[PDB]
Amino acid sequence: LQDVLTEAAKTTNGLTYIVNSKNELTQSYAQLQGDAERVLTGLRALGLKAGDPVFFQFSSNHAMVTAFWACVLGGFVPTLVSAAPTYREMNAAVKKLHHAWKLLEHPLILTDDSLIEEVQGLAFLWHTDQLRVAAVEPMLTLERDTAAHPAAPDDSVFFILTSGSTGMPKCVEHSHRSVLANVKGTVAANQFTQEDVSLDWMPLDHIGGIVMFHLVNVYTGCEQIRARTDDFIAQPLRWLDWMDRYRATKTWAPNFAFAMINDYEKEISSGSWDLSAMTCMINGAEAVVPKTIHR
Repeated sequence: LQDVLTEAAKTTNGLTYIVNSKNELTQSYAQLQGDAERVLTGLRALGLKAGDPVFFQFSSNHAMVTAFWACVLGGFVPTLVSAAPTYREMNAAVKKLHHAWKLLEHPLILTDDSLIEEVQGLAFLWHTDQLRVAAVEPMLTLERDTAAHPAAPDDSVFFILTSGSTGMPKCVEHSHRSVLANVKGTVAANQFTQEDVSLDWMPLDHIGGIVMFHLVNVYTGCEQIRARTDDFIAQPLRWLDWMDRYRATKTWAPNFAFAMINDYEKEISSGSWDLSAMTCMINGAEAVVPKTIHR
């Protein structure tokens, strides 16, 4: 993966983070490798060694992206799981979290400034004192670190769990080659290029968040656009506002997102957008319904 970041930084395309209808945030691939090495100074400080599992709980697309690569450099193994709606009380979610937190040898948890106050509550709820959390945001004010640990092609790259599991959650090991094995075949079947603009709001803890989309954008040097999943579900006609403000060519969303759009038939037929930009719209097969598509 270290080779894909250094190669991506060699273009002036990068990452674009959406805050509202009129706000934006730019992170060039070069800004990323540089910002990633500032976090790596903080990560090594807390006492991380190569190959150590790491636990991710994020809401800000920016901080999570920087942390994912900051761990690729240092040679760490991050764990990709969705954030809990609430940590105040035990529930179905916080239960799966205790299982994972204990299954992965009680690792460190990596959060933003927003969730740290809420996540630290797990110390009292889980009655364990061997839990600790870290804020990514204040680590971008540190020193860099070019000393990147040597990678292997079959070393484990990240952990991703079956959040959509009725039973106890299961953990998945992925290797640098097993991941890149797909991102290369994918770019082939679909014919992707540095030109495409990739709009994505699905969370990163899902397989489509990293492998199928993010990593394919850094591997081919696309311009990237990331928006919060909350902002979309709160009003799905923001999906059109984004594909027009960025003239995007590539986006994806499971079928449940398509149906959500049709319900705004009143708005669609009164106030037009421009969507010729689009050329590649992918969706989850687990819920295929031609009924709503042709509509």
